[PDB]
Amino acid sequence: GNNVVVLGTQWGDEGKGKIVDLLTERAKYVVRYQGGHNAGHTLVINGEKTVLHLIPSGILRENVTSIIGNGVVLSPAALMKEMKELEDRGIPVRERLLLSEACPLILDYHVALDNAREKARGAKAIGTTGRGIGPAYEDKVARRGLRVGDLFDKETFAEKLKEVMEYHNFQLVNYYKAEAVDYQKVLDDTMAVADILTSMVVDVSDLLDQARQRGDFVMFEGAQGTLLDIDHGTYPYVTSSNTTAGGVATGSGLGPRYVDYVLGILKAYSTRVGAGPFPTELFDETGEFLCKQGNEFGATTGRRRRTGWLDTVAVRRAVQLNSLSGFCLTKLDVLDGLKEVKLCVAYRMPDGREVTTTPLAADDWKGVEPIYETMPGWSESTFGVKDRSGLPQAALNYIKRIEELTGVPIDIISTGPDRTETMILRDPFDA
Amino acid sequence: GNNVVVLGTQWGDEGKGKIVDLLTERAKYVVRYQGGHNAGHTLVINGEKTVLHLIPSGILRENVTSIIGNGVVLSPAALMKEMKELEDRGIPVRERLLLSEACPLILDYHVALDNAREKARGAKAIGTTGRGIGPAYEDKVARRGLRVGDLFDKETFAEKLKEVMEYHNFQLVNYYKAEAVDYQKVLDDTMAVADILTSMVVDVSDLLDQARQRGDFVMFEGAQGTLLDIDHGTYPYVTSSNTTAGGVATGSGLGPRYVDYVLGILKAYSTRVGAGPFPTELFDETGEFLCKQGNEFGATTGRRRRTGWLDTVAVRRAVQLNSLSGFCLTKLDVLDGLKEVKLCVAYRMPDGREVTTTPLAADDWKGVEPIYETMPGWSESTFGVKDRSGLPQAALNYIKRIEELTGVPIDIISTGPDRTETMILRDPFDA
Ligand SMILES: Nc1nc2c(ncn2[C@@H]2O[C@H](COP(=O)(O)OP(=O)(O)O)[C@@H](O)[C@H]2O)c(=O)[nH]1
Ligand SMILES: Nc1nc2c(ncn2[C@@H]2O[C@H](COP(=O)(O)OP(=O)(O)O)[C@@H](O)[C@H]2O)c(=O)[nH]1
Ligand SMILES: O=P(O)(O)OC[C@H]1O[C@@H](n2cnc3c(SP(=O)(O)O)[nH+]cnc32)[C@H](O)[C@@H]1O
Ligand SMILES: O=P(O)(O)OC[C@H]1O[C@@H](n2cnc3c(SP(=O)(O)O)[nH+]cnc32)[C@H](O)[C@@H]1O
Ligand SMILES: O=CN(O)CC(=O)O
Ligand SMILES: O=CN(O)CC(=O)O
Ligand SMILES: [Mg+2]
Ligand SMILES: [Mg+2]
Repeated sequence: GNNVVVLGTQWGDEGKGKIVDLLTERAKYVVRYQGGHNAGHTLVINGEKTVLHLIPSGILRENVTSIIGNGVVLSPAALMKEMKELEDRGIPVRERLLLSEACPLILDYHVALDNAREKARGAKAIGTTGRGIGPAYEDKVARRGLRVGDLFDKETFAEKLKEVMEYHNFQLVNYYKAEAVDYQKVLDDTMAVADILTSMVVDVSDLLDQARQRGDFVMFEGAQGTLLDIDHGTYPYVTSSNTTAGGVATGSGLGPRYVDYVLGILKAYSTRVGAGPFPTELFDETGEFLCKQGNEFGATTGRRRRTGWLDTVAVRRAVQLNSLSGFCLTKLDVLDGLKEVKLCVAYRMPDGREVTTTPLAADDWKGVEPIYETMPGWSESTFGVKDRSGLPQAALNYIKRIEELTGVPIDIISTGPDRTETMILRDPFDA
Repeated sequence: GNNVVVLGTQWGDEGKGKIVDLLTERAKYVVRYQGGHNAGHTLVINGEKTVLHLIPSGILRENVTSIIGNGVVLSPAALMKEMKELEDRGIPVRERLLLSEACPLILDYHVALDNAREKARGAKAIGTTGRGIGPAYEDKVARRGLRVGDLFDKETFAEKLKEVMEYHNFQLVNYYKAEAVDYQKVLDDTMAVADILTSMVVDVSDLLDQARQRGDFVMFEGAQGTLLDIDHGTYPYVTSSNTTAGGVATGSGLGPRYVDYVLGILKAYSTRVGAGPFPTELFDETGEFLCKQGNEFGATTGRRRRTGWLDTVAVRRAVQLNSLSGFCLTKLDVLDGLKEVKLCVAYRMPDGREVTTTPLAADDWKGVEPIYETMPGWSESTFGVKDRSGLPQAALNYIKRIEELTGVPIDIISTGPDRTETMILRDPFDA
């Protein structure tokens, strides 16, 4: 299809960035529809490595236009930081980045609150990235946040600015008894760049509508994973955005009947960063491997990630909320050399019931345990293999199993970090 | 199609309730995906009148199952209130209402904050309905709200309850210097009904998924209108939810590729309740008519509604975000007896530019003016007319004009409040 969507089918870090860059060979626009600079994506091309956080994975192709939709919570500081360090690598970011004047702004106070809150909860911290994404979003729904559009008028703006920090300060000090953020500084830094931001501004909803009257290729790029959806995720250990497929229409402005193909990224094993429910979590040696070998460390916080076995019940969930058309299996290579592999196929509830449908909220996952299925692994290696043919029988056997259990095809197999080290059995666009 | 969606294409009150009830003759489930008991719907059947607010318009047919999705912000008080007064009219609400354990709860403190905030803003009040929808939503995105699922465990719950009111109280008193809500009371009332609420609980995302493997008919029922979308609406004068078509997938759990037909309700003239931008607003006599004749008064607040001419530029917007498959024109009859009608066809900007695309934020609509087009009306009357044939040439002429200007068909024409007083040129289901 024409409107393709890429998103994490799990707890994020399945491999989205990679895929979005490999697929943009043939697309015209790439749209980020939610999240902030909490997303941590890693693209590798001939060894050269790039980790974007707020800027879309399409920034390096000069045929694609990267748009930052209204779903995203834009931090003026982060953009600048990112933009500059890329322009220094020969990438003309400004010649190709556009954004929504409706994006809410993340400013220091958000960070202050985000971090102050985490402390308030102590024994129950969510383990957020500390980027102030939560508060940035709250203010949005509380109808008091500042958007990209309000940087235009600067007199009008400082009044507003003065109004929200006042209230935020009041709580920062009196309530958490933390330090206050100075209005004068926040005001300056923002003002320092208002014009740069304001020049990238575009009417996204409408352009995307244009793109379509033409059948232009548009790739939607997800942030975080499915079990982090604020509504459908393991609340309260989630992100503040609808990371699931509906986030696209709300976050970009494109009508829902225009989503043509939704591809879900699947990591082959499981990771979770931050706190929260995780049934198939590996605390033993096998954990250490998957983590060692799969170089599992946060892409934004450098925090080590929890690893565990692939959970087929959670994934059956994401197929469902997401109306996935197809999967893209990543990191199979990270499994070479194990004696055998295992996958969660059903859940044993705290009262004895064997279920195949996930709970849906932190506390309700509390006592559940995984009923795995055991498979012979492979000592042969698969890293860098570019064709179904080079993959050993135990692998293909593992691959078709997943399809069986989910009923969803495996269109792309990923065997390493470099763009080129992939295997496309079916391209989402011409499907 | 099988999954039909009904939503307001304007600022709400276009007529959704009616239509949802008329259409549910042939559907199995009806899902509410956002909003609260701020929505005010009015269904009339053989004169008998019913105004639902939180409970779906499908409550009166005994072949439909009404589901309250996770998008909705459920007030235990409102449900009870509503449920009881309907059961008294012979409708077995409990035999047919189901809901999501993921719905966040609206409790007195929300109302307190909502109303305290409105006061804080004074000269700039949003004119919300005072139902505490905003705060109920904030807490949700702030990851501290209480959901239907947490009423299950009652020990666990009171801790949590104790935790959020503490903080909310702190601001209520210290900050706004308003009165504090008593934890003991809130706790009791909720506890009074936890079991009733908890018995209606269902796994919505999954059932809807079942409904579909079968091709069951499912009607999605919108709340508020399109220019109230928190992202895409005239911020900050909007509701806190994505009232636009993406609200469906995020609010119910159904995958976006399953939306088959999106029908938009169109009122024939314009109303807005609450404060905010409104270009074609009629302050003159013609305003009084449309308001008098069209019995324009809030369905939830009894507040008089602003009326003005139909705005084709705003509507061209909703076609776009909504990927509307078709329209349902309501209240044409309310136009009988005018010398001539007019419709906004383009916007004249504050700097002289004639545009046909809406601004998108309160302040940015500030100076714009409507470039209307003028049409002969009709002295003949259309109220209660059940067939295209009975509609006079000036009407049909008005009708085809709208289609021209929007490029979207007019599938249902509504000529009055009673269910039966409609004209279906194309049923959304078998389309
Ligand atoms: N070994 C291996 N690493 C991969 C593969 N695909 C991607 N990666 C790399 O693994 C990491 C996935 O983490 P991350 O970039 O945070 O994913 P994101 O959440 O989608 O942005 C990055 O190193 C990728 O370049 C693969 O198939 N094999
Ligand atoms: N005269 C007239 N009134 C109508 C028509 N369709 C609906 N109504 C009535 O007009 C009102 C629309 O307001 P409301 O119920 O708040 O709409 P909602 O926002 O969709 O729930 C209610 O009286 C309806 O029963 C129509 O075609 N003609
Ligand atoms: O509120 P935030 O800062 O988003 O964090 C809340 C939770 O979101 C989780 N979180 C946020 N972003 C991510 C990503 S980024 P990417 O998948 O887009 O590359 N990955 C994993 N956890 C995340 C975080 O670990 C914490 O558990
Ligand atoms: O935060 P709320 O209470 O929703 O109100 C904010 C704005 O939402 C507007 N508002 C909320 N609900 C409605 C409806 S209800 P229905 O269309 O679902 O029947 N109609 C009109 N304005 C509304 C309200 O008038 C105020 O302008
Ligand atoms: O790639 C995303 N990261 O895991 C986020 C983080 O490390 O905080
Ligand atoms: O029908 C909905 N109403 O207009 C809401 C209200 O009156 O507040
Ligand atoms: Mg990542
Ligand atoms: Mg109404």
